[PDB]
Amino acid sequence: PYPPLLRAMIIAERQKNGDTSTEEPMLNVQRIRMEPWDYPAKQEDKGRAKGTPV
Amino acid sequence: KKVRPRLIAELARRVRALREQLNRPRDSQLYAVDYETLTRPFSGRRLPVRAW
Amino acid sequence: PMKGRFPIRRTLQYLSQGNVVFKDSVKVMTVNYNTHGELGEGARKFVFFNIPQIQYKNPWVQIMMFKNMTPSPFLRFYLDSGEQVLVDVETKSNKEIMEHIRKILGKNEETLREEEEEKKQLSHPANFGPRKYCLRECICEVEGQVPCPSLVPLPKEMRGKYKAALKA
Amino acid sequence: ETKKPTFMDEEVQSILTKMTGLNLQKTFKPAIQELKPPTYKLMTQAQLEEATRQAVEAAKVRLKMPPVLEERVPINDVLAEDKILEGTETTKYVFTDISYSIPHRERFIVVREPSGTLRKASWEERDRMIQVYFPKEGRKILTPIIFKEENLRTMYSQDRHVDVLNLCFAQFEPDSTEYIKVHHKTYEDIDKRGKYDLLRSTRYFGGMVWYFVNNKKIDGLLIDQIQRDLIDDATNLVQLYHVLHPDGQSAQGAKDQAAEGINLIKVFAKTEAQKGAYIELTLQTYQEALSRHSA
Amino acid sequence: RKTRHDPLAKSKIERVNMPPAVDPAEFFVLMERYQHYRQTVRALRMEFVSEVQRKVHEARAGVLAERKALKDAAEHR
Amino acid sequence: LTQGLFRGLSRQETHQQLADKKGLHVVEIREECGPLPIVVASPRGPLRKDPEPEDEVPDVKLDWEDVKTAQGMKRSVWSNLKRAAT
Amino acid sequence: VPISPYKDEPWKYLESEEYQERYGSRPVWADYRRNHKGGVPPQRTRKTCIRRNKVVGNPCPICRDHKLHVDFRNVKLLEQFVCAHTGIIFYAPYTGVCVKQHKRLTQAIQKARDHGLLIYHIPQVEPRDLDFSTSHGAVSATPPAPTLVSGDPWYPWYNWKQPPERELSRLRRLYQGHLQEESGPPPESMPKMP
Amino acid sequence: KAYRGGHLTIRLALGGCTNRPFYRIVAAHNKCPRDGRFVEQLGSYDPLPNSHGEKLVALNLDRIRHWIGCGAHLSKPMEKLLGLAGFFPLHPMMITNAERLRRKRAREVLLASQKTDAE
Ligand code: FES
Ligand SMILES: [Zn+2]
Repeated sequence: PYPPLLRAMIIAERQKNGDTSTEEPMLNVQRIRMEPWDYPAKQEDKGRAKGTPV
Repeated sequence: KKVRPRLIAELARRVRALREQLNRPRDSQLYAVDYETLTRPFSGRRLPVRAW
Repeated sequence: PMKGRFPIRRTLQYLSQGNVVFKDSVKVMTVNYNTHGELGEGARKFVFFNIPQIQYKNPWVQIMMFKNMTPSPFLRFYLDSGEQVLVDVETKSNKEIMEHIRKILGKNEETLREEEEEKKQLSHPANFGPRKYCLRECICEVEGQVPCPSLVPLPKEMRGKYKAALKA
Repeated sequence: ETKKPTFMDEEVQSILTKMTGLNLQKTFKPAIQELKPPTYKLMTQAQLEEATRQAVEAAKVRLKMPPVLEERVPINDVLAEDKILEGTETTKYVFTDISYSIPHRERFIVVREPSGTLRKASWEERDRMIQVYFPKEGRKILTPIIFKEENLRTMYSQDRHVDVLNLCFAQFEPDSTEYIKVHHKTYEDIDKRGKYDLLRSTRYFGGMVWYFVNNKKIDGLLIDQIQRDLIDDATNLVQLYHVLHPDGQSAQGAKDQAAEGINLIKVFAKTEAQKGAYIELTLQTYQEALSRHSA
Repeated sequence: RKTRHDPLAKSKIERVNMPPAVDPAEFFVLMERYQHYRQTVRALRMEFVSEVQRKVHEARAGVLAERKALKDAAEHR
Repeated sequence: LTQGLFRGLSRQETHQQLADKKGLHVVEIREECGPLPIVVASPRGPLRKDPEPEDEVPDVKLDWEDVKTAQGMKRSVWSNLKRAAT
Repeated sequence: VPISPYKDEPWKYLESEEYQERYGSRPVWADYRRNHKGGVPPQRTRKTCIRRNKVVGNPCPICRDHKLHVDFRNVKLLEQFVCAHTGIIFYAPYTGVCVKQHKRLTQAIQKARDHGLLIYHIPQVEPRDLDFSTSHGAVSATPPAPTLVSGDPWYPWYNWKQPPERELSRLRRLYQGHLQEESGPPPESMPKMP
Repeated sequence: KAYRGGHLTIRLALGGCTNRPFYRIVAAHNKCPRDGRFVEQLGSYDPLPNSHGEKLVALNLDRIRHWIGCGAHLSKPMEKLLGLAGFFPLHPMMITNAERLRRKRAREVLLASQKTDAE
C-alpha cells in the first residue's frame, strides 16, 4: 500500500479530475531487489590507503 | 583580471602525485598485523573488537 | 527647480509609465529621425519623451539613434533570428508610434500578469525568516504559540537550569 | 420538476439589488484613516456625469451580496489507527500542507493523536491553521471577545450592526456555525428595533431579506418600506415571498384575483401576514397622502 | 573540530569502545523492519523521480507547450 | 518671512475663482471617499461645453526636494521627528 | 494621601464641574509643555512621573491629576489621545505623557475597541476563497482502507512477529559473550499505572 | 560555494532563543552549517505545545516531493515527522522504541502491584 496520507491525496486527484474507481493505489515493489548488507561490493571503485607510515 | 600564475603549486602537485606512484606502499606493509597487540604497525591503529 | 526642460521625464514615475515591453526576439532598436521638418515632428517627440520609457523597461535592448541620415524618419528593430522590422513613422504622432510597436513587437496584458504571478510564489507567507525576505522571523510572533523568552519569561519547569538542579 | 429559486439566481439577485438601493454618500462615506491631500480636476458638465457613472459601477461592485451557504457538516474521518504509538506521546501533532498553489478547501490537514489515530483536522482546526501560515488581514487566530452576547448588545445599542457583520465576515467563513449565529442575532435585533435602514445600500441587506422571507418575518420590513414611499420594493418582496412559498394562502389568492402592485400587499396582509391590521392601517395612510400630491 | 595534522590526545591512546550487547530477537526483528521500510521508501522515491521527468518533458516538448509556440509564431507572421 | 508670507497667502486663488476663470467645475477627489467626485465649486456664469485639452506631459518646473522625497532618497535625521502638538 | 473617589466609576469625573472648571472643553494635555534643551525635544518622554510614591517636578497630564483613571470604560478620556480624523493614538511627545501611561493608554484603547466601547474604522474585506465547495476528499470522507476495516496495521511489519529459533542461534553464535536477555513479544497495549 | 563531494538533504534548522526551540524544515547541502545557507525552506516544526495543546508542523508536500526526486536525502527526525503525518511509513525505530517503552512500563507495574499486594 501507499502510506495513509499519500493514498488520501491520490484518491482526491481522481475524484477532482472526475475519474471514479474503487481500486487501491499500490506501489510496485517488484522492481526493488533488496540485496543483503553483506553482499560483495566493487573493489575496482574503492580507494587505497595513502603512503603515510606511522 | 589576469591571474598571476602559480607555478609552484603545479610543480609540487606533479611531484606529490609522482611520489605516490613510486613510493606507494604495498599490501604487505599496509595490511600487516601484529597478532599480540592486534594493531597495524604501518598506521598504529587498533582493529575493532569484533574482528580480534 | 529641476534643470532642463520637461524635468518630469527624469522621474521614476514617468519612466515606469511605459507599456512597451519588447519580446525576447527584439535585440537592437535603431531610431532614424530628422531634426527639422513638419513630417518628422512626431519622431522628435518620440525621442524626447518615449525613448527613456522604452529603455527603462528594456535595459538589455540596444537603442541607437542617428540624425539626418535619410530624408524620412523610420524605426528598425533587429530580432535574434536575423529578421529586420522596418517601421516608417513619418506623418505620425509619438502616441501612434508607441501604440504601433506595442502591437507588432510588444507584449499584451495577459502575458505580463503571468510573469508577475510567478514572483508571488517566491515569497511564501508560511516561511519564517528575516523581514527582508519573509514576513515573520520566528513562530513566537503567532498568538497561541509559546512567546519569546525576552518578552515573556518561561516557567521554571521549562528551563534547563532548574531541570538540572531539580534532577541533581 | 419545480425548483425553488436560490439566493444567487438572476431573478432574485435583481430584486434584492433594487431593494438594497444605491446611495453614494453612504456607500463612499469618508473613512477614518491616514489621509493625503486631495487632487482637483477641472471637469465639465459631461465629465462630471461620466465620473459619477464610474462611481455607480464601483458601488455595485462594492455592494455585491455575499453568497448565503448552509452550516457545514463536521469532519469525522479517520485515515489510520496505529495502536503501537499509543502512550509514546502526550500532545498531538497537526500537519498542514503549505503548498501555495492549492485552494484552502482542498488542503490536507491531519492530526496524529496520542493514541496513534491519524484523522482529518476539524473545521475549527483547519481555519486556525490556515491563518497561521496564510494570514488574512482582519482575521485573528483566537476568536475575538466582541462576538460574545454581552459585547454584541453593546454594539447593537450604538446602531453598529454593519460593523458586526464586517468583523464576522473577516473572522469566520460563510458556512461556519459562528457566521450564521452572529448574522441572525443582528437580523433579529433589527426586526425588534426596526433598524432596517442601517443595512440599506450595503451588501448585507439581501441576506437579511432572505432570512425573514424564509422564516416569514417580513411584516416589519414591509411596514418600513411603506413608511418610506417604497411601494416598488414592498411589492417585489411579497412577489418574492410567493415564489419561495407557492403553496401559500397569499400566493393562491393572488392568482385567483390576479392582484398587482399595491393589491398584492392587501391580499398578503389578510391571508398570511401576522400583523394584518397594522399593515392595512400603514398602507391606508400612504395611499391617502399620495392622492393629495397627485391633485 | 580537529584536522588531519593535529596530534591525537594522550588520554585516548588506550581507549577501546566495546560494542553494545545484542538481543537476538529484537535485533532480528529490527533488521527486517529496516529491510521493508527501505523497500517501501525506494518505490516512493522512484515515483517522485518519475514526476520530475514528466514535468520537465511536459514543458519543453509537451503538447500544450508546442501548441503555444506555434500560436506565438503564427501571430508574429 | 513675515512680509513674504502675507504676500503669498493673500495672492492665493480659491476654487470659486478658478471655476469662474475657466468656466468649469472644480471636483475634489479623495482616497477615503474613493472615486466619488465632490463638487467644491461651480461657475456662476455659462459653463463651458468644451473640456480642457489634455496634455501628454506638462512643462511645469518641479522641485528636486519633493521629487527626491517621493523616490525615497531624502535621508535626514531631522525630518519627521516626534514633536509636541502645534 | 490622594484617594480618588472615582476609582470604580472614573467616567463621572469628566462629566463633573471640577473637570470643566480646570480643563473645560479642551483636552487635559492642552496646557502642558516639556522642559528641554533646544527646539527639538527628545524622541521619548520620561518613563514615569512617579518614583516610589514621589511625583517629579512637572508631572504629565495623567500623573498631575490623580482623579484621571486610565480605564477602558472611560471612553471620554481615551478619545483625547486618538486622532478624530485618522484614528491613530498619538505618540508620547505629542501629548507629553510618560511611557508608563502611554503604554497603559494604548492597552486601554485596544481593550475598548475589543469590547465595542470605542468606535474604530472596520474595513469591508473580500472573501478568502473564490470557491466554496466542500466535496474534496481533504474536507470530506476518504474510502477506508482494507487494513483499517479489519483492525490490522497499515503494514504487516508494524506488528511483532516471533523469529525462528534457528536464526536466533546464528545471532547468539555471532555475538558470543556480548548478549542480552531475549525479549518476548511485547504486550498488545501500553500498560498504565493504576 | 563548492564542496568536494556532498549532496542535498532535507533536515531541520534549529532556531529560536534559549529554552524556546523552533525548527524550520529546509533543503540544504550536507556540508553546509545547520542554520546556514539553504536552497529552500519546506516547512516548520514547533515542538512546544500551544494553548490548544498541539504541535504545529508545516509541510510543503509539493516541494518535498520535488527535492526527493532530485536526489535529496532525509534526516532521521525528518523521516519520523513524515511517518507521523502519513507521508512515509513509520520509522522502524519508532516502532521498536514503542515496544521497549511497553516492556519497561509492564516491568514497573509488577513491582507496584507486588508492593500493594505483598505489602
Ligand atoms: S525570536 Fe522566536 S523565540 Fe526569540
Ligand atoms: Zn506620567
